[PDB]
Amino acid sequence: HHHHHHEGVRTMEEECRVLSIQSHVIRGYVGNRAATFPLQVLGFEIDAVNSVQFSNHTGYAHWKGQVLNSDELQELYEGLRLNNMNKYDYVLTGYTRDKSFLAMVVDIVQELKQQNPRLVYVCDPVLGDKWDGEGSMYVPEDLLPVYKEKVVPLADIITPNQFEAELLSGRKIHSQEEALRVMDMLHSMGPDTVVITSSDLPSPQGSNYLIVLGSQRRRNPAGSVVMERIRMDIRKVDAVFVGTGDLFAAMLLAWTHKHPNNLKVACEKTVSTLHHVLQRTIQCAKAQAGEGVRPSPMQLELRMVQSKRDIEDPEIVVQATVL
Amino acid sequence: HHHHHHEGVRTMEEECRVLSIQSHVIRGYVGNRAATFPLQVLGFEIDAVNSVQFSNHTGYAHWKGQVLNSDELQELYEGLRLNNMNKYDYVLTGYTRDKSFLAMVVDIVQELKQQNPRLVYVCDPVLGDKWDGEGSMYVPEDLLPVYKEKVVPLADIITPNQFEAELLSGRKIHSQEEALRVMDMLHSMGPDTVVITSSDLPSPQGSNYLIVLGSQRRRNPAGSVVMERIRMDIRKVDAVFVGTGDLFAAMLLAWTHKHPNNLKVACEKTVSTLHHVLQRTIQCAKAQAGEGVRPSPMQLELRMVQSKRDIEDPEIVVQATVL
Repeated sequence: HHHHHHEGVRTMEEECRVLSIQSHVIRGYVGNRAATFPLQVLGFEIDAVNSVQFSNHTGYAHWKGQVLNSDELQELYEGLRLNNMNKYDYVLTGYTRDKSFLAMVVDIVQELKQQNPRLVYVCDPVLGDKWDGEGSMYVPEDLLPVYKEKVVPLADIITPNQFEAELLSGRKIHSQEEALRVMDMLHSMGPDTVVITSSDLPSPQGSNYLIVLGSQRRRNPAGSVVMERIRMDIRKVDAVFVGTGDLFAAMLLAWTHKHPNNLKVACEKTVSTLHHVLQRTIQCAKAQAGEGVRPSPMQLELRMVQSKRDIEDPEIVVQATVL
Repeated sequence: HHHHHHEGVRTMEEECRVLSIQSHVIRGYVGNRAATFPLQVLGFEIDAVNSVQFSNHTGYAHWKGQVLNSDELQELYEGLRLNNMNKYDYVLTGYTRDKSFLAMVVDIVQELKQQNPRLVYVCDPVLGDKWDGEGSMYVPEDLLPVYKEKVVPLADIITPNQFEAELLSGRKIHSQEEALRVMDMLHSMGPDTVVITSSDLPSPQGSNYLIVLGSQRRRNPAGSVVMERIRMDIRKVDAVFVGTGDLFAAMLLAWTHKHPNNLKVACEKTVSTLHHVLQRTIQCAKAQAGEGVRPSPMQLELRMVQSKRDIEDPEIVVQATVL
């Protein structure tokens, strides 16, 4: 009787409120631009709170705009508290330069979590990474002291990359047997799901064929804790991409929310989704500028719209191994 | 050759870019939050300058946020130019309440056109409505002289509710046919494509149906203003909806693009879309509140995400009538 299944259309499903306090640009896709469409095309009731609003990202030679301040995001957040619209399922965080905006973000994550003990604060540390081998931070020299004790302790999910992963532990990674150790070192700070978005640790398939690894505990079982882990390698989509960071944690949110406590398929639909993007991204970068040389930011921007088709459900292009 | 067609995974499908300058909200869907999503799902690359970042729409007892402004808008545009990327296709505007700001829109829409031979400014003359009998405006005096003498002259697709047309001309609408006389003064000055999305002209039929008067007037071979006239009945709705005009223009612009000089399925696909979306934002509103109780300021937030597919393929529940 497939006839009472259609009046289901009339039902109240779930509203998965996602407070995503990130940046917004006019042209291009970084931060919140990058985090919404996907999360929306995936049924999430996501709310965007601009941190900035630059004409474009800071990856081009120029940019102009404004930077929302702590005092502003404070008013911004109360307005909600007033008409009582301050209650989320997931608070999503990312790249942030100023320290006061970071403490404020916390407070909001903090109260939201005192207004809702159930909140899932998917947190992605704005620390920095490595370009010509050596590694540098990409923010003020005292953002870590904040990320260390008031952010990560509050977060339920983090997506460090090697350089940052290390910084949120105090040790350092030289092998595969340490990015799991340092991952053990981060839950003690709080995150119960830890992934190391990028690194340098080799793999049975080359340096080009880069890695991804992660761990997820839950001492929820009657007695003690249980802990599952995975890892995976992915050819290096050579081309240089910016926004990808922001999108990762988003899709690593959706798929996470949508599936059981198994980073495996969760992480597979996720790290895969980046592929059905980037491919269709690199491909066009060359579709126009002089049939004889490497592209530019604008000739390289994330072809995000076009990926709707794919976003709604990816064709797994990479497999993972269980541990 | 059913395999040389799947190839075309490389074919470049150009940027039907867009530059919507409307409002943004950290909850709810209105302005760019109701306008954005859909055009993005339709391969349109909407970019959202956000004239305002409020926590929520102005129907709530409270609402706080920060307003963009003259120079603050001017700079967003200045950046976009330093990367010599100002080249666009459309410009979608709406409820603006600052002449100083609007004149910035128009000044901006200028270099944008001297640049492109076939742009398409789609302006929504947000000025006012009608309570139970008479009319009236919710925008300061400053602005009416400007849309008259400034904006409309550059518009190309305007969507005046009946009043705004009357208020845009100072020419009350008598017989529906007079509406077709005002429209041509409107046509006369810019809009080669007026769409009186809303009006009061009694449909010969019923007494709860929106009359929408469309008019796309451009030419064939020689200098001959072929005109396309239209009307279609609209069962109305049961509540204080928001973002509809924004959702309406957002998509009038949409369809009017795959079917240029075929305004018929233009005001066609659009309309059934407010339909499906409204009857669903309300279909469930039926249960989201009390069993026999009225929807609140937030429960009545349009449901844009949960209408994803609807947006791609609007079953046209309303057939156009030429005149």
